[PDB]
Amino acid sequence: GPVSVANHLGEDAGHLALRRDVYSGLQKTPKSLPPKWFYDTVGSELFDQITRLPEYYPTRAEAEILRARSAEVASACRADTLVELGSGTSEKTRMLLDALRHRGSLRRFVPFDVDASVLSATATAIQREYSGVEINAVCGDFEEHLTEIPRGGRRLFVFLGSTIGNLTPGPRAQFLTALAGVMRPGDSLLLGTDLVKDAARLVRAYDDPGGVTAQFNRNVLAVINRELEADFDVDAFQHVARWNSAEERIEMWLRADGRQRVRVGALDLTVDFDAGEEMLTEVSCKFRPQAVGAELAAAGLHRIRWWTDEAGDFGLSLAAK
Ligand SMILES: Nc1nccc(-c2cccnc2)n1
Repeated sequence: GPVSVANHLGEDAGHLALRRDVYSGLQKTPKSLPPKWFYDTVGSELFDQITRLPEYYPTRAEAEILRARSAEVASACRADTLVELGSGTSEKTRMLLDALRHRGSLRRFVPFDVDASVLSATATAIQREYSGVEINAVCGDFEEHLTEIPRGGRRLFVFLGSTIGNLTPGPRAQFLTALAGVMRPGDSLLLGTDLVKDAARLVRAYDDPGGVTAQFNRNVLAVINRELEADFDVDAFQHVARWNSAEERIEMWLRADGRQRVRVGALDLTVDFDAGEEMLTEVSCKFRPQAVGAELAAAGLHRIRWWTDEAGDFGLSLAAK
């Protein structure tokens, strides 16, 4: 099938987004950064290692559900088009593409992400593995370009890995409302959500003893150093995984070991870290089964299927427009 890539992000979209977030984030109290910047080449390779850590259950848990329920997803949604809010690189991507193809229904694939070079590689890869599927990759962001996702056919939107968990309730509901807005009656959404559980298990999942997640978090300081001429003493910042009991969410912090004076060159900004000051780099909200259905209902979608893994660690929702 023919490959297409439509690019809606300017060449300096990423850099200009990084200046904004760093300028604003390092002047908040407490200092905070979007989890958007962990993923340069190094961080992406670190995340790949994280998914194979025994402590990080979500990847395997979601995969377990998908290995069992992918056929039912295909037959219940009846989609001919797979829209992935992601890079299209996971084996989970293929599991759903196989399930739709097995029904003789796989007609189009739409990967949607911000890295045009990632989408181009995904599209070439799906093109050799799935004869007869048109691949329409869309380079855009959630805030502006959900409308640029092609229309027509019966579309199954996919958003896995409890990545919606990286949005706080306010921004999370806006995203779901906007996503439901571009969905057509008959379209469906498959959404993965990590579930609330034993706190010690959750903290361990975000601070493996080998420190891969620690390096992954500290990697954000190198990215700021390299891209905006900052002088973060990366080794003087400790990764700290916190369980927020009141908000029921995991929080990734970076703790300054001693007073730090950090100058971000490209921004003409100097910020100060008190000794023991912590900066928030990510939130990872954990969900309750009932609450996910209410959130989809609040945005205008109707959950028709809910699945957990065998241990009840992770949940998958199939909601219809
Ligand atoms: N996308 C996503 N969703 C949930 C958790 C995570 C995550 C972050 C940082 C380290 N390990 C896992 N990423």
